[PDB]
Amino acid sequence: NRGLYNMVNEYSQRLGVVIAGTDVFLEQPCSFLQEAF
Amino acid sequence: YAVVQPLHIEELTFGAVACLGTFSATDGWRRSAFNYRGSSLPVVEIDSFYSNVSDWEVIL
Amino acid sequence: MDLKVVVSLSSRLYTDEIAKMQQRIGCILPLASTHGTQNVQGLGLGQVYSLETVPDYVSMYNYLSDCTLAVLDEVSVDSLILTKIVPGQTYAIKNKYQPFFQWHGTGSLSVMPPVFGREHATVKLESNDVDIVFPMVLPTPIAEEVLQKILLFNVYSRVVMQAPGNADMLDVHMHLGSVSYLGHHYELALPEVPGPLGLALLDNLSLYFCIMVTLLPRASMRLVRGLIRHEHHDLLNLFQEMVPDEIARIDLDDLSVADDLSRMRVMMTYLQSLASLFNLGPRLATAAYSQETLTATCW
Amino acid sequence: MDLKVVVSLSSRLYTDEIAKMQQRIGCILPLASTHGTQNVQGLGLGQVYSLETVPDYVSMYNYLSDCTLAVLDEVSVDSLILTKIVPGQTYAIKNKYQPFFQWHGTGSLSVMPPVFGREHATVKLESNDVDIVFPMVLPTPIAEEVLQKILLFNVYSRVVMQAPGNADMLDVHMHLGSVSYLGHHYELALPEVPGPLGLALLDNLSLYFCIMVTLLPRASMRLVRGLIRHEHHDLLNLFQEMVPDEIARIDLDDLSVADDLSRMRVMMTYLQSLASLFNLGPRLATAAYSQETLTATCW
Amino acid sequence: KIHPGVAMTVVRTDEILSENILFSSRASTSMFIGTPNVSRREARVDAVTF
Repeated sequence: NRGLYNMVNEYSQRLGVVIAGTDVFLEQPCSFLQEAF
Repeated sequence: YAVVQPLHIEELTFGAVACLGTFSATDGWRRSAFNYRGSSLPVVEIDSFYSNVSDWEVIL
Repeated sequence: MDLKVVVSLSSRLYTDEIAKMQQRIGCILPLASTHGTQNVQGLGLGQVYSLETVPDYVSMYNYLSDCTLAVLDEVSVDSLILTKIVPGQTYAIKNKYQPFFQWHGTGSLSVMPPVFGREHATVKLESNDVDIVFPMVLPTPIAEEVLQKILLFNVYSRVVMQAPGNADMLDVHMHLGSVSYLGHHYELALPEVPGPLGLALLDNLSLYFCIMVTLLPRASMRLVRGLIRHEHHDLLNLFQEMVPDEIARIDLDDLSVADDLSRMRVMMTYLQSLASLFNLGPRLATAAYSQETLTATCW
Repeated sequence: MDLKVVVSLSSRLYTDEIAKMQQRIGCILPLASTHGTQNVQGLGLGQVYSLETVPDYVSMYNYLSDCTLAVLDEVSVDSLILTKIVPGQTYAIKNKYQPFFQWHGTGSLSVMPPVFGREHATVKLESNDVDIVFPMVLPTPIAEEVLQKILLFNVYSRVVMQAPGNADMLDVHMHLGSVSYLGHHYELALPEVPGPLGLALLDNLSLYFCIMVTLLPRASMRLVRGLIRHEHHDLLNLFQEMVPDEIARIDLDDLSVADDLSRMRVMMTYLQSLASLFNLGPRLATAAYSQETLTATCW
Repeated sequence: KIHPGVAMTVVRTDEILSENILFSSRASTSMFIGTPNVSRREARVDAVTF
């Protein structure tokens, strides 16, 4: 949950400090979104 | 170990070994004498030494 | 001639996190990867000492010996720079361990798992959600004494739990509490309770030690009686007398031939591995140590 | 600054056998002297492991520690090029040993004499009237077992005689002869007559065993006395609810920690001296691994 | 084959080998490139390695 909220709010509240860049991967979107198909 | 029943447990240890360092093999050592006014004192001289000390190791 | 391990933090540190680590400026940290670029998790001791899995002494010990050691060079929010440790090189190491133990020039330092509570040893990284736990680094004359007392105390604390009549907890606290070395006395705090089955950071050694000590007298006498030959070591005839009387009287026939080997084969592994633990893995040599500066030129 | 060695063969090797040597590329072998040019009679482990004398493994082990180690690099019709191994350098290494094992990353590897097979270990050079016997390298955990497998045999075979009892001989072989590995089993060659260096090695153990036996603590005995009957663990399954009678005889006296501390104090020193005996040779620390190419990066 | 009074839910993870795409805009990242360095390992009798 911290990871997701951070991706969203960092992208938002940036673009307008240190820009130390978070690395993003798509391997485990079930781990990200807490959903099982 | 002729007489061991008097002293209880502390006298068990006999001696220790350490390693002063490593020098050139295939060269061995040499003989010389100490320079004092007194007498010869034959002495072993080794060259190109590298001191690498080690803690004491018990033997028994 | 360049040895660096640059660790990239995924997220920026708090000002709190910085001052927490600046105090561990020169402390040794074990390193799982030798590559110049490494993950933050690899470097901690948290892999072996975790809230999740029971901490066992040999799990940490076996980990420390097969692990590269590194020294902290510069701590910045963006990344960590760690200086690797390699045999044949001289390094400058500072004393910052939470349990304080005074060092002296020309001593033999030791690396061992932290006997004391994790909070003193570990530093929480809340921004990155990792815990870097620092191994306890000690002079050798103390690291032996501290391990002897805490191990002996554990067996006594469980002895009274099996039976109240056996030993008094008062005398146990008296000898086993205080550690004296080189005119300096340090008090070590023992855990409050033994626990049901396994104490935190203890009893791994104890179960092995107490079985190896009972498997020994039967084995030692079996070895000699089969070992005597016509060319026997001269000292061998001598130390056959050193045994106590009752241990001499044993008959090897009582145990079956299937048992005797498995008692020996079970025992050898404990003894072979037991000896290594006493040695405390990696050993450091110190040249010059200045108490006011708190820095040692170790190699 | 430069480490190398060329082994100049007197006569050209057959087109068949040069092919056999190239398969052994990247394997560690022992060379008697470190020089730019070396003879082939000082290359293999063949002299101390002959076809016409009884093989002593301890003797081979002693020879390995003393002798320099060279990583075989290249084979030609006329030459063998090898690189001597220095104390502080990183060397690539390959896995080609015929009693096959699969290593793990960052796994400490140990060099041994060819216990498993005489034929597997040595490549025959019938062109130059020689055979080159490569040592066997193993992951350290399994190596420590094989050493114990051997030392026990030189005692048990002595203890058990085939003529008096055929059955007893069969049972001892079951534990020592075979080494179990993950989904595999290997047979270990055992010398028919045990007169080799291990008996000498054993004499050094029995000197320590007779010493340690006298300074055993009592509190470590009773903890086993109570735990076996009252609680059940995997470790104490060897002792059933039956307890060995000697310990009840030895442990009758009450407990005093001060007396116990002296005994535990003494025991630590002799376990430290004792370990030197156990390693019995060289170790290789591995820093990486490639499974597909079967190559490590030792150090 | 009688149903006990409690039902179940089962969970299992599966692995895919997948082939991806990567778009990167024009002139997005900037690179600074250096001149390389040579160093010779000592002489081996038949070959030299730099």
